Amino acid sequence: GFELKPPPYPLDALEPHMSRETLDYHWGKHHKTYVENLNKQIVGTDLDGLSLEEVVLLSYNRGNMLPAFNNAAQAWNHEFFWESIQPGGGGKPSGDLLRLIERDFGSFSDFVERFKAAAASNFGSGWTWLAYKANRLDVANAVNPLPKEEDKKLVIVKTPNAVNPLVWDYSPLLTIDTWEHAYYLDFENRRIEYINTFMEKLVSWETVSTRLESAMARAAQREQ
Amino acid sequence: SRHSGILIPPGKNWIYVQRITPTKKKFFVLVRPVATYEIADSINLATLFPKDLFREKDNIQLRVFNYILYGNGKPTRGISDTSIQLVRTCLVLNWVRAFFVEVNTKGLIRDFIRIGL
Amino acid sequence: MQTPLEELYNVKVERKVSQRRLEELGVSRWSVWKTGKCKLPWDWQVDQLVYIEEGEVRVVPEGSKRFMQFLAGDLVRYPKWLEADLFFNAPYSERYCFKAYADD
Amino acid sequence: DRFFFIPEEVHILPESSAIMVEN
Amino acid sequence: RDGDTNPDEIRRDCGRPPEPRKDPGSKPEEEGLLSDHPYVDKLWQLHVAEQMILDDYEANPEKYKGKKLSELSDDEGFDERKEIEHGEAYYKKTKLPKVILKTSVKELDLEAALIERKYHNKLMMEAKARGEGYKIEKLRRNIEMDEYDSLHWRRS
Amino acid sequence: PKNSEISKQERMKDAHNKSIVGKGNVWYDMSYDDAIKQTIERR
Ligand SMILES: [Fe+3]
Repeated sequence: GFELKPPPYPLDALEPHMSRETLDYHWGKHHKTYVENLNKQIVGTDLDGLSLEEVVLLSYNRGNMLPAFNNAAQAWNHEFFWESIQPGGGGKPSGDLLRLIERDFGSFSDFVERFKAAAASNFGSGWTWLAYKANRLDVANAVNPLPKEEDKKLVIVKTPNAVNPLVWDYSPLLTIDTWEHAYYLDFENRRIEYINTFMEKLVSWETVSTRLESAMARAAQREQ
Repeated sequence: SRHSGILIPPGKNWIYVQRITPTKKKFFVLVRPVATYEIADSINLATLFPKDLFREKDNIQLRVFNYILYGNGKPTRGISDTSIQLVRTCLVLNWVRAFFVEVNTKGLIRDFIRIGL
Repeated sequence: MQTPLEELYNVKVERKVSQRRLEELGVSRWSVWKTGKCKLPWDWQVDQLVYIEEGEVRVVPEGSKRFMQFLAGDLVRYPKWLEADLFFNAPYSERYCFKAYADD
Repeated sequence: DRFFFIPEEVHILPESSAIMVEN
Repeated sequence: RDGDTNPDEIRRDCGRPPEPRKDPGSKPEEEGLLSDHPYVDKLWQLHVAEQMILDDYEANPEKYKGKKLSELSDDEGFDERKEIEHGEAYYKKTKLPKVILKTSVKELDLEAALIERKYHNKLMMEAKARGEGYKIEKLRRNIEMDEYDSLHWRRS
Repeated sequence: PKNSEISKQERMKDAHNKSIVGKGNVWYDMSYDDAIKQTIERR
């Protein structure tokens, strides 16, 4: 039985980027409903006890999604989204995160413009993700005997509805909720303004860097 | 003991002891190393194929079959100036046509065996 | 027939593509696929952008008695579900970008 | 993964043969 | 019309559905990736042609006197439009099929192959002088096939 | 059926195999990739 945890920041701390009304409705009316529906579904099933990542990967079922996939995936993506935003967010990252962003995108401006374009071009409800390419396919002859250390890079991907990169065995690092419920009470249809405000005020580079290091650790532990 | 033949494993060859009684009241002992011949469980078929970096899944598959030409206890006969083969390792094609492949260059001729599905 | 194969099979051709579009697509940061005189039977179960800088490729769709002539300097987007036959009569090298749904 | 081979020169001769070696 | 020789072109000129076929029943992402580059067969043929030319040169060196190897000429009649001719041959009282793979010398890197062979022969002589044997793991053409297969597997 | 096409092919291969190996018993079978693997470690 999963539970809904509060965001790690006060509901009034995200102004003027995200109004308190939007925050409380998004959290306690969308995420709360998704979590409670998932808990209702998973009563008495095999799903009990497994962690949320295992829940999402089990409910994906290699494409023919089980009925519980929607609620679990939405809950996981909402949990991810809250952890990626802080009042002191925005600016630029540093260190290995910045060297990887430079290697995979040339310059920071190139990366942020590509991310803004992807977030704006996501048609309909969905998410835009930045993830670490540490995927392994469920087929033989999928192993590269001569890795070049570049195949495990950072890529920008867009997903509709509740799809998240972990279904492809990717490691999510940063997300922006392009679902209209995330910003309609604040920005209405002005999605470009919402994306710019998110990127320049809410991006917590510390959490992104920690997730990048966690993905590196997972890749290393999969190496041996 | 009264057993006709007792085999003693080595403590470099297996020691086989057999008792022969020319008469009822006399007997002796014979000691003979036998073969101690171990076959390579694998043959370096990298005089077979170059061991490419990538190999796809194939319906066909090859297996190294260990054979023994002579049965357990069956005698072996060898004619003069001709040896005896005792293993004759074989490869089994399990999953097929076959035709020659001849590459030529300015009259230089060489044929190949092509076994495909 | 009257209709050329490109219109029938929905193949985008951007011959003599300018530098602006090339740098917008990020072609310079794509991988290089090489081939000589060969013949690749392929079915495009996914979209794929292809830029040809050296070499020539003649594309023959499954069953067609005609071909689409692509030279160097052309940007070609092979559509999903296309069942064509790639032909090369010379050393060839191209830059690619496999595209999923939406994206670009 | 182990086989043995005892060397024994076995001869088969007719009853009408002459044997130059004693038992 | 008379120019309509492909049913797919016809059904795409109008709005008609494609010709159906039996469902294979095998999912497309569960199948294994493909890493056999179609150009390797040409690479294999060029490799064996170069090896046989080198072996003939080592067997009979006096022919290649007064002419640069890179300036070799083909026989009068070598056609590039009949590079593959099907045939049949008898072998052990069996008429097994045979395919003749024609090959010129222009498309072969004779100098590199000769230098590589001399590297082996010199090192084989050194190994022979040391009372040892040297076995080559793979040649340059094998590395070329491996890298082309790496490209194809990357594609997959 | 003994006159079936498979039966004709089935007995033909046994004659082809018997002239190669004979009456001996299969010691054991090992995969081709195992032949690639073990002897490289040996050499
Ligand atoms: Fe949401």
